[PDB]
Amino acid sequence: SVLTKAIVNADAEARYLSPGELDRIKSFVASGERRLRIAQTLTEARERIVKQAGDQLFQIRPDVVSPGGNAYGEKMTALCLRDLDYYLRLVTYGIVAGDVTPIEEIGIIGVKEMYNSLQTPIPAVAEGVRAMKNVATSLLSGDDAAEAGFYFDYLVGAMQ
Amino acid sequence: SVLTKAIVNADAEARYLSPGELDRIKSFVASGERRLRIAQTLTEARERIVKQAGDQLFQIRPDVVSPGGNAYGEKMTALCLRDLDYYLRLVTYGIVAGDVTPIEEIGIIGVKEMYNSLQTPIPAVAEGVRAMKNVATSLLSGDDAAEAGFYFDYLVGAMQ
Amino acid sequence: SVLTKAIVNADAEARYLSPGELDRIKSFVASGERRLRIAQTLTEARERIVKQAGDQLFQIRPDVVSPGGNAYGEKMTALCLRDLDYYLRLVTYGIVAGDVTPIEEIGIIGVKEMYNSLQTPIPAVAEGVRAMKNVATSLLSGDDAAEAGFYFDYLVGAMQ
Amino acid sequence: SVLTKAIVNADAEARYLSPGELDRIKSFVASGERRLRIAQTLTEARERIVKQAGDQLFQIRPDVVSPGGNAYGEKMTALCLRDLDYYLRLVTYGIVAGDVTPIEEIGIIGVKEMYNSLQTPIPAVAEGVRAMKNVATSLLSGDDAAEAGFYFDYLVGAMQ
Amino acid sequence: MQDAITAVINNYDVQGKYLDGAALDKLKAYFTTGAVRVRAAAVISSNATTIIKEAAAKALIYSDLTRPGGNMYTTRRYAACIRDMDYFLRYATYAMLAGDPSILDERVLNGLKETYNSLGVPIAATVGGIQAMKEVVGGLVGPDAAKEASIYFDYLSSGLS
Amino acid sequence: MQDAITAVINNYDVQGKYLDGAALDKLKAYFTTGAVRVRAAAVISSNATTIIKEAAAKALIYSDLTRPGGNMYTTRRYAACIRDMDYFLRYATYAMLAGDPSILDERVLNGLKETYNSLGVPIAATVGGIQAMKEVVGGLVGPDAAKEASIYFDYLSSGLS
Amino acid sequence: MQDAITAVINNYDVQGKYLDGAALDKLKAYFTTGAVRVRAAAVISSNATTIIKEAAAKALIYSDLTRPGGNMYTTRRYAACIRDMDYFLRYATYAMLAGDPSILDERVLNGLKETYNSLGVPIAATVGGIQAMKEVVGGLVGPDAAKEASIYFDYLSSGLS
Amino acid sequence: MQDAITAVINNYDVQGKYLDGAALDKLKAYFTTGAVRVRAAAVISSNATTIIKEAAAKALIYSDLTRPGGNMYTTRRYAACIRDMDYFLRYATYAMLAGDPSILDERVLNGLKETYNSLGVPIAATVGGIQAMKEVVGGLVGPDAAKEASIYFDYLSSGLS
Amino acid sequence: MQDAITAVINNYDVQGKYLDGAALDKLKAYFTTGAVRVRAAAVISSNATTIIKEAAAKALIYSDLTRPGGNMYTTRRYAACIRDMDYFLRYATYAMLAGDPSILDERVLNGLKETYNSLGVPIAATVGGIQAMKEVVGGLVGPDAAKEASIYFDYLSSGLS
Amino acid sequence: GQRRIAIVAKLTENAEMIVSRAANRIFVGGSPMAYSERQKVPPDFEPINIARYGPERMQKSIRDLDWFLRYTTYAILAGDPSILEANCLGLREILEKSCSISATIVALLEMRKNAARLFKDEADSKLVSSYISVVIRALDADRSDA
Amino acid sequence: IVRGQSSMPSGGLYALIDALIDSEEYTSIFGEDTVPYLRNLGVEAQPSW
Ligand SMILES: CCC1=C(C)/C(=C/C2=NC(=C\c3[nH]c(/C=C4\NC(=O)[C@H](C)[C@H]4CC)c(C)c3CCC(=O)O)/C(CCC(=O)O)=C2C)NC1=O
Ligand SMILES: CCC1=C(C)/C(=C/C2=NC(=C\c3[nH]c(/C=C4\NC(=O)[C@H](C)[C@H]4CC)c(C)c3CCC(=O)O)/C(CCC(=O)O)=C2C)NC1=O
Ligand SMILES: CCC1=C(C)/C(=C/C2=NC(=C\c3[nH]c(/C=C4\NC(=O)[C@H](C)[C@H]4CC)c(C)c3CCC(=O)O)/C(CCC(=O)O)=C2C)NC1=O
Ligand SMILES: CCC1=C(C)/C(=C/C2=NC(=C\c3[nH]c(/C=C4\NC(=O)[C@H](C)[C@H]4CC)c(C)c3CCC(=O)O)/C(CCC(=O)O)=C2C)NC1=O
Ligand SMILES: CCC1=C(C)/C(=C/C2=NC(=C\c3[nH]c(/C=C4\NC(=O)[C@H](C)[C@H]4CC)c(C)c3CCC(=O)O)/C(CCC(=O)O)=C2C)NC1=O
Ligand SMILES: CCC1=C(C)/C(=C/C2=NC(=C\c3[nH]c(/C=C4\NC(=O)[C@H](C)[C@H]4CC)c(C)c3CCC(=O)O)/C(CCC(=O)O)=C2C)NC1=O
Ligand SMILES: CCC1=C(C)/C(=C/C2=NC(=C\c3[nH]c(/C=C4\NC(=O)[C@H](C)[C@H]4CC)c(C)c3CCC(=O)O)/C(CCC(=O)O)=C2C)NC1=O
Ligand SMILES: CCC1=C(C)/C(=C/C2=NC(=C\c3[nH]c(/C=C4\NC(=O)[C@H](C)[C@H]4CC)c(C)c3CCC(=O)O)/C(CCC(=O)O)=C2C)NC1=O
Repeated sequence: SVLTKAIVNADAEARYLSPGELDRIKSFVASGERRLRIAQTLTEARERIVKQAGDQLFQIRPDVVSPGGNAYGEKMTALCLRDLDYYLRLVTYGIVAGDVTPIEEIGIIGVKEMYNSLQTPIPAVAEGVRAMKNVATSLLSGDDAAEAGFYFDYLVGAMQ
Repeated sequence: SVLTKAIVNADAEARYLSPGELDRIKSFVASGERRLRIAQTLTEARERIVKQAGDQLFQIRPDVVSPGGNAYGEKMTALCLRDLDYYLRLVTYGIVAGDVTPIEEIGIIGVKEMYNSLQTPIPAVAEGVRAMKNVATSLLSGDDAAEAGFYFDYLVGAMQ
Repeated sequence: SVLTKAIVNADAEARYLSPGELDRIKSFVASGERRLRIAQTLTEARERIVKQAGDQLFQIRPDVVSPGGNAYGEKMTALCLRDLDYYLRLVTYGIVAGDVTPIEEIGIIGVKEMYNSLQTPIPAVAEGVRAMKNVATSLLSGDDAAEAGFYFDYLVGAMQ
Repeated sequence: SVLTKAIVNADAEARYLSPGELDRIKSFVASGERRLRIAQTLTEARERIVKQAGDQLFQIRPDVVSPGGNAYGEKMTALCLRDLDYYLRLVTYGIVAGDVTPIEEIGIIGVKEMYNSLQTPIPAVAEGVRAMKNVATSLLSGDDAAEAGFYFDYLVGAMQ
Repeated sequence: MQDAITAVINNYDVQGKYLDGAALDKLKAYFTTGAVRVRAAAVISSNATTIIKEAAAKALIYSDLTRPGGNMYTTRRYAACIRDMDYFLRYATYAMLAGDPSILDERVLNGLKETYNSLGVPIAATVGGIQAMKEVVGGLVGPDAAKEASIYFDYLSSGLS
Repeated sequence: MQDAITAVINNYDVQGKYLDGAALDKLKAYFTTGAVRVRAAAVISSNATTIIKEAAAKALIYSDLTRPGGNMYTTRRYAACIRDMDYFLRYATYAMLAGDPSILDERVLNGLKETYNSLGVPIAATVGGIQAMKEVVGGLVGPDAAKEASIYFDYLSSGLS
Repeated sequence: MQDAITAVINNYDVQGKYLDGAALDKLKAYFTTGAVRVRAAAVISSNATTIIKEAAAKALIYSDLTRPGGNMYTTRRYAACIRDMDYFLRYATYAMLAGDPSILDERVLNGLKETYNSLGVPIAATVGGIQAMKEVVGGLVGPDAAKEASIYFDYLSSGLS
Repeated sequence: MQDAITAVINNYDVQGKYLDGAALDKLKAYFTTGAVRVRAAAVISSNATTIIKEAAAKALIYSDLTRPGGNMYTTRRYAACIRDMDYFLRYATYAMLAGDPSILDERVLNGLKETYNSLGVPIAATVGGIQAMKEVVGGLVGPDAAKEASIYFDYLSSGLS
Repeated sequence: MQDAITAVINNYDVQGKYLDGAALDKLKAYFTTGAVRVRAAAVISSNATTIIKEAAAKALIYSDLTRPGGNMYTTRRYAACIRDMDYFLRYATYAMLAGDPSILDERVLNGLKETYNSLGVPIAATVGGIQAMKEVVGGLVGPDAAKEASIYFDYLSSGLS
Repeated sequence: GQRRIAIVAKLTENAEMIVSRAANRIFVGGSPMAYSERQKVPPDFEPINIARYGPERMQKSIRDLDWFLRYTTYAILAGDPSILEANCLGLREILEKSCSISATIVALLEMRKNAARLFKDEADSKLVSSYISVVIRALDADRSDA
Repeated sequence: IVRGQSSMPSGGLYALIDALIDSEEYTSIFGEDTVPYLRNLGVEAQPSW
């Protein structure tokens, strides 16, 4: 979280938290209810978000869903949307934690090696995530949509 | 299994296995191929055995699916057949091993206390098992039907 | 020793030594120089005692140095007399300690199990041990020969 | 000691004691008899040294025995002289060994942290030690008084 | 380590569940006490040294422990002991901020009981040193924070006994 | 403990799965070797004492181990050592019958490494005593059973080292 | 570690024997299969990644193992598992080149059973991952080398069970 | 346990050495002091109760130890403490007769430091109780035996600290 | 480590006692033998190599130990063994100078028994190598120093057995 | 592979001859070869079989020759000389108080030549001289060693 | 310690790492250019304590 990150840096330098570290915990916790609302809205529309990302993806890359494509077929496509459902879930976790610790251990560290084995094209997974940003972001107020957007762009960043 | 039972008695005495208990194992090995086959046959018709067991049960004991009955209602009935599916599974395990062993640990030791808490009438669970014997036994040759029948009557016995 | 055996009784009852216990330590220690002389004489003739014990033994029971005998051959014999050398040594220890504690932990507790495994014939061994008494005793004054003899007869006793 | 600071040093290079290194192991031995004698002399007058040190201290620094002083009161003063008794003892140890060694482990390493916690003014403890030098030194011949004085000035040095 | 919030995230992650109402209620129960945790940490940190000194004075020194034969005899060992005390205070402050004791297990308790048995460090005496610092802390931090600070000192002390 | 067959049953039970084709193939692979396991056990049991005697003779005695200062010096300790040897032989015979090493962990290896460190019992020397009994066993039981007996002796010996 | 050429030397050295006819026959039995071992290693090395991919596909993924609650759930653990797989493949290739399993004991099996028990890593599932890589390997390397590669995969898998 | 006569035998047995000149000299050094050890034990035993009484009076009672809050407060604990004192005296008398401290380790010191830490028993105060009994003992037993009795009291007291 | 003198200082420090008459008598008993210890060390050091060679010749070589199958077979192991011998000689010379065996425990005996069990190093044979060097040393150093040098060789050898 | 085993056969088969040629060549005043328990430079200033050596000094000196030969066969099977340089690296000092170091080299010189008569020098006659060269090379200098 | 530059000074973890790395022993055996390696049994004289 913001808490975990602050503390780990504190303990590693053998010290109490800084004024800065204390301030960010305070600003973070003040945004608690708002962050929880952002996760709720997105949890509430998860099935819709996954499908609209999936349409946006297959237009932009009809090949992935083509003879020599990693997601070619009905059940190679079913698993692909399931992976898109996984990442949206992790994005809701990140938003309520206020950093990526959880998102990272669960779904980016090791992701290159996993997908290389499965021979999944990584950069088109990054596209599927942009597609989810676009849908999710259209169900949130301007301010909340930006706050959510940072976590989408992080995942897009880590698959790189 | 037959193996586990023989060995545990051997080790308790701290002496290598005898003749008379190094035989039963030989019988079991020959029996096991037949035993494995019976379990597979039972597994194939599981949905039919459970469902027809469930009809046979509710005719013989309509009180459990009545106002003040433990299995009254559509779910309370759904969970009841699921428990019947559990016990058929354990019966296939018992047959294959050649010794009841694992089934006891999985579904009779503690079963009185579990069902007393849930207020489930134990003797009508024993009836559900007799009902499964009747169905399962009609899908097996005379010789295999008897061999299976011992394990059904055991469960019926343990709920007592 | 007498000390080890006795102090143990003191400590176990949480107390200082009794007048009795003190008296026996005094009488015991007065009998020291003599016991040391008995051990010296026997240490000084060890090779003779063993060898002549070994002849006396094989007359009284030769079969052990024959085709199907445990001690058949030059190096199967080099071990039987070596065991006789071991026990004479332990007998000198016992005489200077005034009891068997040391003799017992080193060479009787476990001796049945050891020799049963080796299928050395143990009961022949007792006779072999007895022969050493006869030789050793012929190199000691009447009084010292008796005092030594008790420890030989103990080993003979423990074996069996 | 001089020895410790020495056999351990010619063992960090895996060798035997150097012919020059067994000469520091010679001056100290001659010195030790004199050194042992000085410590005994210091030990004889300990109560007088401490008490007169304590008067010399409170004149020079009356603030420690005043309202907001660490040693204010009868039993805050009693513990203060007891600490002065501790350090005189360690000074006798240092003199006898010929090397300061043990005194360091016993009463300077950690002393800043101890006294900071208790809020004891360290530099006035250093004064109490100078005061003891003055008294102790007046009970020793010129040559022995200097030899003693080095160890007093060390403690004064370490509390710094 | 984990805090209140990551405790919940990892409990749901292993089930692959999006956060539901029960989860969201737990996280609220943490956020709603958050500002008070921060204020309490600032009091403890800034009174650190005084808390140790008052805790030692009530529960350790003026005793056989500080006398020859005692484990906190010698400036070396006295220093090691109040060094330890500072660890406890500091980590309990972390646990209380995190609203989770997991850090007290990972970085403080693991192996410590046996470490103390191996050196001869008196366990019962160390617990009293912990429960004396708690007593002082509970005065300084006030009604708002007293119960919440207290529990992680109690976590520490039943971790040794 | 578990054997081949209960290893499979418990692996499926935790998934609540009826036994499928892959499971049934594994169980067959056990049953089809079963008669041979029994014959091998009857050879080991009935030659137990001779196997220990020949294994000790090749790997333990006529050495510093049996001399003063050695761990199998004294009739007491010599007896304890060949007592141990009998355990190993007997349990390896159980593991091989069961077609599962789990009993060697539950009732033989657990804590044994440290038990031997605490008494001073020489580990490397004990492994040689295990691998010598294996050598003898593999001759006595024949082509049919040699590889299958052997593995549980090898399980025992890499469990100590 | 030891290899067939080296093992023959150390097995004779402890007896202080010149290499004699029996020894020389053993070494020939190794040298005469040597060229085939090399070719097989070059196939395995150059198909390493595909062997793991096909072995995981037949024996690990599309399952509860990769789902929440499963041990190869999370990219972290999926990565650790196929990392392990690469170790096994790579070391088995060493054992087969050396014509001796001793390296599989020294650098792979020692403590691994308990390491997996301590982390919760499913042993039976890991064995299937080993025996699936063997299946793939035996196709790729051909008649010449199939039996020889296979045994060190079988050594690995009875080392865990 | 071991005593001077026994220790010489076991110290040589592990080297498989006959008793030689150096050994025989050690044993003489024990026998030659033996009569004096016996007389000293008879003084201690017959003055046991008075030694404890005078040792407690100089080093334990008339103090905070016997007052509420003190570890030898309550007739229960006062009884336990002087019970302990009797153990020490009695065993030190055994050690001195045997001319070997090994019994003080085997039956008195092993685990005692931690036992006292666990109950809260003050270690430094117990040492003073030991060194006060030594003081009394050294008067009662006289020039002959004073140094020899004294060492096993000193063994006891550096065993706790 | 500690020597005669620091043994006394630390024994009194834990009681916080200034050195008294009994202490001062002990230290005198050391100082009064000091010059003789130095002369003895200079003899041992300057004859180091000859002592090892005569000790090996009487107690190690011309034997099965140096033959194939023996632990000091190979130039490697022969070198390691006489290397060890030099350690023993050198440290015993330290212990005798210090008039305290504590260094032999801290830097030589700790773990050595099990180290030798783990490598297969024959303990009884090593003790004879120690007691042969003692024999040579006692001739070279003369009446003055013979008994004092001897004891630390005897300390070493009962430390292994 | 196959060569080396054949090459090593030959050395093993008539091992004694190679040893007897050396044993005879430095020990004058009797039959050195009777002693060997199988049968059960300057360079020489010939030791005598009973006068300067004795029986026990002689047996050590004879075993080494046989033992020296044995190591090369082990050495030959492995890739290198590692089992020969390592055990001979400081051999000079252990031996010199009672063995003439330079006398011993001549038996080694002789053996290398006498070992070669067996080979037809295809490559394997070169080898035996190559391994035995190590014993000599690495032995002398006596400053470089140890 | 404290924080000196960008920071992470005498740390807890940070201090420990400099202390190791700047030790005499470290820059002797592996000084400067070599990556550290296990000095276990074959390599150096191993302590037995
Ligand atoms: C100090 C306590 C102690 C004793 C006594 C002892 C005895 C002992 N006797 C042995 C063998 C033996 N002992 C004997 C003795 C005899 N054969 C006979 O028929 C006679 C009855 C008897 C001679 C009187 C024989 C023949 C063997 C060889 C057995 C074999 O190798 O199978 C062995 C195995 C060989 C070895 O490794 O040393 C031990 C350990 N070990 C000990 O630690
Ligand atoms: C042998 C190594 C060693 C030393 C030196 C030592 C000192 C020591 N000094 C103490 C207290 C004290 N020490 C002093 C000393 C002084 N007050 C002043 O202002 C002066 C500067 C100074 C006298 C010269 C005072 C006043 C206290 C009481 C402080 C308190 O109770 O808060 C205490 C706590 C009380 C106790 O439990 O004994 C210790 C342990 N402990 C050790 O193990
Ligand atoms: C059922 C499973 C099981 C096993 C395997 C087991 C082993 C075991 N071996 C023991 C001792 C021992 N084990 C040995 C073994 C050996 N000595 C040697 O030198 C050889 C290297 C080796 C024989 C090959 C010896 C000598 C002792 C006695 C140690 C002592 O004197 O205390 C002890 C201590 C208690 C006792 O002495 O009986 C246990 C529990 N206990 C068990 O419950
Ligand atoms: C929460 C962390 C986490 C993730 C993300 C994860 C992904 C994951 N994706 C998989 C397959 C897959 N994933 C995809 C995904 C795609 N195909 C495409 O071309 C697109 C680029 C992309 C969709 C956007 C496909 C097509 C497969 C099937 C590949 C196969 O079966 O060979 C599998 C193997 C099937 C299984 O056993 O579940 C895993 C484990 N596992 C995890 O533990
Ligand atoms: C060089 C020889 C060598 C081996 C073989 C080795 C194995 C090994 N596997 C580990 C963990 C692991 N191993 C696996 C393996 C699997 N997960 C599954 O579900 C499957 C059944 C299986 C793959 C087929 C997993 C998932 C972990 C991570 C456990 C954790 O989260 O801590 C770890 C713990 C440290 C780490 O996480 O890297 C080690 C040391 N280490 C070594 O040094
Ligand atoms: C609450 C449980 C409890 C009790 C009761 C207790 C009693 C107790 N009584 C004591 C002495 C004493 N008690 C007495 C009592 C008596 N003399 C007589 O003749 C009468 C029979 C009797 C009065 C009715 C006397 C005379 C002493 C002094 C004995 C001495 O100093 O030798 C002492 C030693 C002095 C001290 O250090 O306090 C204790 C501890 N301690 C406890 O913890
Ligand atoms: C395989 C590599 C290797 C070698 C060769 C080796 C030799 C070796 N030679 C030895 C002694 C000896 N070696 C010799 C003699 C000789 N040695 C020669 O190579 C000459 C042929 C001859 C002199 C002309 C003698 C006389 C001794 C007795 C030691 C002494 O001088 O007291 C010893 C001491 C133990 C013993 O008495 O056997 C070793 C370990 N060790 C090794 O690991
Ligand atoms: C500073 C204190 C200290 C000591 C004493 C010490 C002993 C010691 N001896 C060792 C090995 C050894 N020690 C010996 C000793 C002997 N071989 C025999 O046959 C004789 C009975 C005996 C000589 C009298 C041998 C042959 C080895 C080599 C074992 C191997 O090949 O691995 C080793 C293993 C590492 C190495 O090989 O160097 C250590 C650490 N190490 C230390 O740090």
